[PDB]
Amino acid sequence: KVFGRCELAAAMKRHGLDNYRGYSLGNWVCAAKFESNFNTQATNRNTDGSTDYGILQINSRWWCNDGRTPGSRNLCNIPCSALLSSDITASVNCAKKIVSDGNGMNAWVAWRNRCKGTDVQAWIRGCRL
Ligand SMILES: [Cl-]
Ligand SMILES: [Cl-]
Ligand code: NA
Repeated sequence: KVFGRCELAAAMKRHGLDNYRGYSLGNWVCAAKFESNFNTQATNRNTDGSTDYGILQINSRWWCNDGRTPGSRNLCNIPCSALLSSDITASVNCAKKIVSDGNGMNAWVAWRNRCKGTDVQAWIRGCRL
């Protein structure tokens, strides 16, 4: 499923991401935009053979199991395919674990390079939340 901007914002808010660990909702929407273009089915292969999955491009080296990233951890204890569902619950619950691990949203390269230090509230402007 390809989310609309306000649709996703509303779904992330209902799943508790607004101000989770201090990150306002605009940060999460901005990250999703640049990681996956709001597409829950996005996948991208990394140089090290791991793969990024879903709307927040969660990495199989650490966070989910795709059966083909040897020596990888499965810290969200889910199959990576669960992160491609139109229901964002699994991606959101896993993202909560990622952002709490110490580095905050710097774990998402696109957030660091394209959202951090920008007017991220613009991403939820005009949405009925
Ligand atoms: Cl915001
Ligand atoms: Cl980037
Ligand atoms: Na959903």
